[PDB]
Amino acid sequence: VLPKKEKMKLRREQWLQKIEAIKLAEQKHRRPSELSRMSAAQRQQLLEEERTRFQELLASPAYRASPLVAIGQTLARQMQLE
Amino acid sequence: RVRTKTVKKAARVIIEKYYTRLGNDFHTNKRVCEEIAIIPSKKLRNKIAGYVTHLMKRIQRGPVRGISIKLQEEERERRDN
Amino acid sequence: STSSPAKRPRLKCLLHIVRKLSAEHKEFITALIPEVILCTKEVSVGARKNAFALLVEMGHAFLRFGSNQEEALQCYLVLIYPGLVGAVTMVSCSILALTHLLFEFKGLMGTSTVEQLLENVCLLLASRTRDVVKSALGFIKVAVTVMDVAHLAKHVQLVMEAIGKLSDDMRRHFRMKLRNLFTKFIRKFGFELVKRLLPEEYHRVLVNIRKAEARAKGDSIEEILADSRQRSRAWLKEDEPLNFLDPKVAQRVLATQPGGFKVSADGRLIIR
RNA sequence: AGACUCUGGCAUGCUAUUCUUAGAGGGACAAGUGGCGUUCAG
Repeated sequence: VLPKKEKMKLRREQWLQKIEAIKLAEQKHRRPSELSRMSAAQRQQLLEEERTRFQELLASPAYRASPLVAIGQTLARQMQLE
Repeated sequence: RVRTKTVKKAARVIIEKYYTRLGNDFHTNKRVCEEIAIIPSKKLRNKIAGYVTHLMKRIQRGPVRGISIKLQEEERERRDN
Repeated sequence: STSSPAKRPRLKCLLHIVRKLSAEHKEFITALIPEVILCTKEVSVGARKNAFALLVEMGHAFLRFGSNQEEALQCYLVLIYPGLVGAVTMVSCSILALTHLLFEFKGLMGTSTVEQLLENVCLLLASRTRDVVKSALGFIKVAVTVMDVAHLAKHVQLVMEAIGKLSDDMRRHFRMKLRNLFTKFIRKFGFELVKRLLPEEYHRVLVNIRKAEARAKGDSIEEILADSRQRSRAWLKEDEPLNFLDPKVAQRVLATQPGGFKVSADGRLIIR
C-alpha cells in the first residue's frame, strides 16, 4: 500500500499533536429619454410645457430677425455647458 | 418580416402527424399548439400558430380527394396503434 | 386630455382639417406643432406615420398662404426650430421631424439654410443620449442623400470631424449607420480625403468598405407539405393489351417517372 | 442595404395586490381586409 516509514512518521506526528493537545487543555484549566416607457400624464405636462416655451420664444424679439443664428448660438451655449 | 426554417419544418411535420385535430382560425391553432407540442419558446409557438393558420387557409381551398385519402391514412395509423 | 392610443386617429382627424384650412388659421397650427412632433416620436407606428403625413400636408398648407413658397417654408421651419432647444426627448423628436421634412421639400428650404441645420446637427452629434445622436445620424444621411455634392464639399470636413470624435461605445453601438455614411461619402467623394481626415481606427473600416466597393463590381397536400431531351421521355404501362387506336390510351402513357423528433413518455412531441 | 439573442407599451387576472411593489401566467403571430404580384415567395 504505502511505505512503513511514512506510516511511522504519521503515527509519531499524530501522537505529538495529541501531546500538545493535552498540554493546551491542561493549560486552559488554570423622466427617461424614451417616450414609450413614460406615462401619459407626464407626456401631457411635457406637451403643455413645450407649448408654453415655444410661445414664449416665438414672442421674443430676438427670435424674429436672425432665427437660425439664435438657434445655433443657443445650441453652442447649451453644449459648451455640457 | 421574413421566414425561417425551423418553425415551418416543425409546422410541416406537425400537420403530417396531426392534420385531423387542426381547425381554421388562429385561436384553435394556438390551442392545439399548446396541447400537442410542448414548444418552450413563446415566440416560436406564435410563429408556428401563424404559419399553420396560413396552411389551413391555403390547403382547404384545394381538392378534397387528397384530404380524404390523408384522413384515411391518418385514421389507419391511429387505429393500428 | 388625450390618451396614448387616441393620438393615432386624432392626428388623421387633424389631417382631415388641414387640406382645406383657410389662411386665417395660423394660431391653431402653431398650437398644434408640439403635438405633431411628440406624435412623430409616439409609441405606435401608426401614430408616427399619421404625424409625419400631417407634417407633410401641413407644410403643404403653408404653400397656399403666401406668394413666396421659400419664405413660407422658412416660416414653417422657424415655427419648429425652437424644438432643438428644450428637453432631450423633444430635441430628438424635432431632429426626427426635421429629418422627415428634409426628404420632402428638398430644394425648397434653400441649401445654405440646410447647411446651417447640418452644422447644428453636428453639435447634436456630440450629445450623450443615444436617441439624439441616432436622429442626428439619420438627418446627416438624409442630407447626404438630398443636398448637392458641390455644397457637401465645403461641409464634408466639419460633419466627418463631428463623426470622428464621437466615442468608443457610441461608435461601437451604431457601427451600421457609420458604415453606411462612410460608404456614401466614399461613393460621393475621394476615398483618400476620407482616409486623410479620419482618425486611425476608422481607417480599418474604410479599407474594408473599399474592398466592398471592389467586390460589388399545386394545391395537393404532398406538394405543399414538401421539404423545400429530358422532357421528351415517355413511359408506357403494361391488364388488357395496350390499344394505340383506343381514344382513352393517353391515360396509359405517362410523361414523368412513375413511383425527426423524440417522443416523450406521454406521447407529445418535443420541439426545440 | 443587421433576416443574430433577449425584450417593452395593456393586464382592475394568480401569488405576499384596483393607486407603489416583484415571481409567475396571458397578450401579437403579419393574425384580418383591399390592391400589385411567376398566382407562390414577397
